[PDB]
Amino acid sequence: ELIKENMHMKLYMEGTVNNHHFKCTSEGEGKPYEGTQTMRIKVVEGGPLPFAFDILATSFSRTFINHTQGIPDFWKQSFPEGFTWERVTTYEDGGVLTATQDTSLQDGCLIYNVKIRGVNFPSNGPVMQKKTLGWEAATEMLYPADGGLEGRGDMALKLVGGGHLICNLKTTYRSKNPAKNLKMPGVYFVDHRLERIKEADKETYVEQHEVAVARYCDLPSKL
Repeated sequence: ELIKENMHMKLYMEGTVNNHHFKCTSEGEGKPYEGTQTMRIKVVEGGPLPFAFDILATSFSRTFINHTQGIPDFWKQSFPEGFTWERVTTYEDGGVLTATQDTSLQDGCLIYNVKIRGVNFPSNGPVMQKKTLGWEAATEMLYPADGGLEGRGDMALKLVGGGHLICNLKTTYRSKNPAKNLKMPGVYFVDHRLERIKEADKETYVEQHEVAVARYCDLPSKL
């Protein structure tokens, strides 16, 4: 198909966090139908970054979600034309990271272009102090709205010394491919496990893995 059992990806990212401008690039592969992917990321401008790379983790891939139980795949269906997402992640200690993403498909490779802005991360907080240790697993809730698809869910950031810092993610997915052509779903969920596999040179190079599965709630129902 357009989306094969193996796919490669390329990414370009520019952003500014607390006044600090940077750029990243990356390349990866995955198995979109098994819901796995790996990305290898390099900071190419503004490095070393004065903030925890972890806050950028979710901005580097919706085509690699394994859809079970017959749930329509909002993302795989949007090709050839692809899709976009817009997100705001709000941290419980004041930090706000907004990101915009275009996903395209050209010459068989998925291309990601990302623009990011973070503001008000507190100076003595663990993001700017670089006292984080990656993300816990998480569940996302998805539902249709105003001609696109909305996601919601909290994530938990692990800290040095133990403990967690929580953020809430609000995401709008919009297909560039005309609505009538995609067969939407109702409410469903996607479980994610995003793990850092390697880093080098104070997070100038980072390798990430994600596995992701879309499913319904399996709990019995009285209705």
